[PDB]
Amino acid sequence: QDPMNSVTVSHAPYTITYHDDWEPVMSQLVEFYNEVASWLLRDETSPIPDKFFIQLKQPLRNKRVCVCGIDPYPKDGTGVPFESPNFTKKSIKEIASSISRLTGVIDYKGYNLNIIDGVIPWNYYLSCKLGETKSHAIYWDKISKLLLQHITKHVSVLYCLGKTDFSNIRAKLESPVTTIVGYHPAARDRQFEKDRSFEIINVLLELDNKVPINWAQGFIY
Amino acid sequence: AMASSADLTNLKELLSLYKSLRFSDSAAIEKYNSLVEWGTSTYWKIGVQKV
Repeated sequence: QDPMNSVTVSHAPYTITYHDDWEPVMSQLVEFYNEVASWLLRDETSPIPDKFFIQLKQPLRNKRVCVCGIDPYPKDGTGVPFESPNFTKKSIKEIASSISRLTGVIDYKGYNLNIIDGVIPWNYYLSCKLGETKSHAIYWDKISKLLLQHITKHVSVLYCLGKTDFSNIRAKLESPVTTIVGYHPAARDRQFEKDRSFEIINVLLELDNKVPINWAQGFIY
Repeated sequence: AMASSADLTNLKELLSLYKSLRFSDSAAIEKYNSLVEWGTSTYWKIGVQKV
């Protein structure tokens, strides 16, 4: 609440609350958001505008890994990337099976990337029009680069899900950061199932004298 | 590839050579340095350097 701050924008959600670690980008974020939001708002969105920026309440200085998807779930986005509170979305179930297979945890009720120490789950674009992936790419473009570049000043490893969606990601970033692009959980031929990204991230962390991610912390029981 | 079992094998081998760092032949050191090169190119930046 003291480690939390807020700024005012000219369109819904009108107030953006943010953890101190985001302070250096907030002025620019306001300016960018003010120029596109009314276009954005003509559409019903996932998530709703009052949840667009709730992930800016997360600290960054304790973060070693960013796990990044291109945009929110087409429906039911909560403002927390990958979050599915009742564990219904295919992608979060698939990620969980990967972690189950890796860790040997077999009985679970949920999985959330946001309760894992050291992980910041992220959506590159912060909204889409309901039902339509990537439909707000054009609006989020400058903001998306701003915010991901900020994140990557802090994390050791960026893991992007979607070969096609992130084939050009290095171009959007300024300073190099360890970047793994794997399959999206919905990829053809069970390819995400074969992907060893979570294990790769941990080896890369070790190579960087960082503590590996305890992926089993994401399980909800 | 970036995210395959084959990539993980290479990174685990790199990590193992890094932890020893006590090369007693030309093969080990050139294997280390060439893995660093591959990892840097594949992942853009990694936390270990050539030696």
